[PDB]
Amino acid sequence: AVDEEDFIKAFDDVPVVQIYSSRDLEESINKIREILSDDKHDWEQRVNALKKIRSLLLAGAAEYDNFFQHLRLLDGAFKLSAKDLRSQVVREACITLGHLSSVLGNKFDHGAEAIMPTIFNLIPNSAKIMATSGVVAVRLIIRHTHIPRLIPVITSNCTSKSVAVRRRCFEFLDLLLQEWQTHSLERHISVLAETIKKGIHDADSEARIEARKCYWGFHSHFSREAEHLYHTLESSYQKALQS
Repeated sequence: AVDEEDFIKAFDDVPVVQIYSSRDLEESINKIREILSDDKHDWEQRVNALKKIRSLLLAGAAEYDNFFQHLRLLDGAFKLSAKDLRSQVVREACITLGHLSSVLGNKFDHGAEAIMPTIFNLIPNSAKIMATSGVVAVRLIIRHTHIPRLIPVITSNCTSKSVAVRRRCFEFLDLLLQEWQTHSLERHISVLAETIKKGIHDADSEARIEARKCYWGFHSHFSREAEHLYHTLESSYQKALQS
């Protein structure tokens, strides 16, 4: 979260560029694609191509009619970058993904769905910079890209063998319930309830605390369904919620 601020500060820490025409934009992005699409290509060049994506955003690339078509062709490049061996590349990719979500909002639906499992793969890394990059990128996407089909991606990770992943999954879920409006959730009530029920019984104390935060977030959206949930619990879990 000082981790989150850091990313956000990095959004515009990139060269100022001008977009002369839609044809130029198309060419600029295709070039970025070919740079990112070979992991033999130099790392600093790849880092710079990821930043140029951000420059293009700050120069209004989202206003160009075919921008989303060009962006979609970068999916391969994002997975490859986010899987890189060098944290310089990975982190820069996560900052750019966060910036894409921040700028495009719900229009980052496809890109967000395409990349999110790859960034979840970063969460359990014992290397701090790797795990933190993935965590912050997921938080930024949740914050700005309110796409229902992202819900199962997040919730599906909540039974991870990795307790770090479980803890993060419930933090993510708590953020999502706090940030997304009810209508964005209404197609996933059962899934939300089941995940929260499981978390409330987590063997891990930190996860349980986060899960209890999710319970109350869910309750505010869906009283009836949350109360039902509450009454299926043994009484000691009930008390932990009430308290």
